[PDB]
Amino acid sequence: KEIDVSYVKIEEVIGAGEFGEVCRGRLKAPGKKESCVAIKTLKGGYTERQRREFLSEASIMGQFEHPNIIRLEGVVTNSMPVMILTEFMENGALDSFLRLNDGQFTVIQLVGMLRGIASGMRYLAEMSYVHRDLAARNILVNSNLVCKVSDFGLSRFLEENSSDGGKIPIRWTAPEAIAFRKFTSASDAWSYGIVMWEVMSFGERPYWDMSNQDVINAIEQDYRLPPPPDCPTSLHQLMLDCWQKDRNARPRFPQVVSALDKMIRNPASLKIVA
Ligand SMILES: CS(=O)(=O)c1cccc(Nc2nccc(Nc3c(Cl)ccc4c3OCO4)n2)c1
Ligand SMILES: [Mg+2]
Ligand SMILES: [Mg+2]
Ligand SMILES: [Mg+2]
Repeated sequence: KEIDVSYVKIEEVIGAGEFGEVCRGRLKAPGKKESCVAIKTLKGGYTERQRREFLSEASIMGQFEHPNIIRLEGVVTNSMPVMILTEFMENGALDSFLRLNDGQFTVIQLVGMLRGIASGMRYLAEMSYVHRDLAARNILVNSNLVCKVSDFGLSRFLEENSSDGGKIPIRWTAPEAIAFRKFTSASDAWSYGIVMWEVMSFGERPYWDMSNQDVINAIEQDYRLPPPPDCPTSLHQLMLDCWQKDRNARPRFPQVVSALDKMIRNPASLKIVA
């Protein structure tokens, strides 16, 4: 959806993205009430391939409609700067949000966040969309603490292309996906387990100061991240289920959502901690 630039008012720069700024603004179109939007801008000094790469995130987002997937409002392409407009998520990225609020949300709140993420992924998997970069930094959070999946793009990672998407995010990535570049919804399930750990650790870095190769070797040698402080054992076990070496043994997203919904219904089960 092409958005007339006169409909857009940019209010403040709130972030930086790969190709330029991220801003908060307002969108007002004839016949509709004004709404708050995030705006990614792409200014001069870019190649056409880069412009197409930029806008591809819009194309992809525009293919989806789900309350736990960032909603596209439109694009500005017939003037400068080139812009992508989405719904505005007041609390930004989940990892930084949790770090800011370390220890200040209950287990049930955190499980609700995880459920929202899992429902977003359930939807993507149903649509045969493999995310490939599922990580707490790519989950955005609104004023009601609703979590939505962001970061959409289909570019092969640097390792998949010519000898001579960015690099594979090793700490989030399933071992078969690192080794063979086989990215499936089941490798996304591995990543989801990492996101669970991030959330229950209030945004600690997965594997602390281990090197990428240290992480690769540890996982091959049966190491798995331990339960975060005060983490319910049932959640840690769901993480371990997500981190099965055999991708076919991992829960699919409908099962993940089901598991989390049961926890929510039976919050006594979450009292058991190591
Ligand atoms: C807490 S805060 O108000 O300071 C704040 C900081 C950064 C981002 C957001 N909030 C935020 N809300 C929605 C989207 C985005 N970033 C984003 C993505 Cl991830 C992908 C595509 C597009 C985006 O903006 C438009 O096109 N960000 C809010
Ligand atoms: Mg990505
Ligand atoms: Mg990415
Ligand atoms: Mg801590």
